[PDB]
Amino acid sequence: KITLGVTYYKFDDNFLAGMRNDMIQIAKEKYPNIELLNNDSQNSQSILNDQIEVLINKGVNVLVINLVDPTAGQSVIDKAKAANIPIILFNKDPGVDALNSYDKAWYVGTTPKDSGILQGQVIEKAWLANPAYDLNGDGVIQYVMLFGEPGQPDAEARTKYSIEYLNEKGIKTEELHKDIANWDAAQAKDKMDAWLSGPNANKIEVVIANNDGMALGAVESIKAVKKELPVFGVDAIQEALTLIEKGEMVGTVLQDATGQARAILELANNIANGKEPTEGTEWKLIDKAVRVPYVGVDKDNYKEFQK
Ligand SMILES: OC[C@H]1O[C@@H](O)[C@H](O)[C@@H](O)[C@H]1O
Ligand SMILES: [Ca+2]
Ligand code: NA
Repeated sequence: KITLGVTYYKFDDNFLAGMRNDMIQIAKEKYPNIELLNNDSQNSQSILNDQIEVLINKGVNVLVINLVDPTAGQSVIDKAKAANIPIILFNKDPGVDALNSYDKAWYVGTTPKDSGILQGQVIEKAWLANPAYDLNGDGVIQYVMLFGEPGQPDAEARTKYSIEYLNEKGIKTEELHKDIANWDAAQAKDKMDAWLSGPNANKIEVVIANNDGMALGAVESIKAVKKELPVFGVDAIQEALTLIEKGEMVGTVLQDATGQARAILELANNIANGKEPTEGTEWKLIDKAVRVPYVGVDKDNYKEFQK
């Protein structure tokens, strides 16, 4: 058999929970010779470090690692190298220097700039179609920004490029608030409650979140005070598609969890068997990474992605 030691920074992360289910299913359906050892790092890099050691000692064929601390890539790769076991990092990108430090390191993820641009496009379309969104009539989008995880490039890229896209198309924006909620619905709900209970809550026209999980929390907060505000996320998790169906979210951006899970399995299968990681697959490694594209989602196409 081939054994993959797979770690997830925490099990309640919505997007990664979907990917974990996908990987389990694909492995069962297509790879009878692969065994998955799944690990929950409890949002602790120290727990992850110990888990990596356990998996090394158990002699897994490939380490498949999701960083807890998004800056800890070099240390994790160093452990794999010292153990002489190949490593595929996923979802939290350790950067090129770290990947280049080990001949048996690879990465599967995305180019989050592209998701920021798509989110901007989704917002632009909805904004233009709904003049009522512009509550103060100034032509400017007064927004709040729910930022994900500091140091995880998906967060800064979605924050930067969504707004830059809008401005590039001649749509003025004004940031009323921006705060960190770490991909988490409950944290986002708390932040949104603070914003909606503030003296100037009325100024908010658009809610932008770096992921769907935080958008879910924002929606709970908005519903409680009986307001109607357009909310945008990223991932197209099923819960968000349902909110779009219900008219409680306006848009998101599909992040392809199934494709990422498939890439991890296909690359790991090759790596474990002395084959070039992309052999017999659709994937291209650019600077040792697979970058799986995103898709913009709104009321007009969300049905295509429901399961
Ligand atoms: O690093 C974990 C995060 O990764 C992002 O790509 C995703 O949009 C978030 O929902 C969360 O899963
Ligand atoms: Ca306005
Ligand atoms: Na992990």
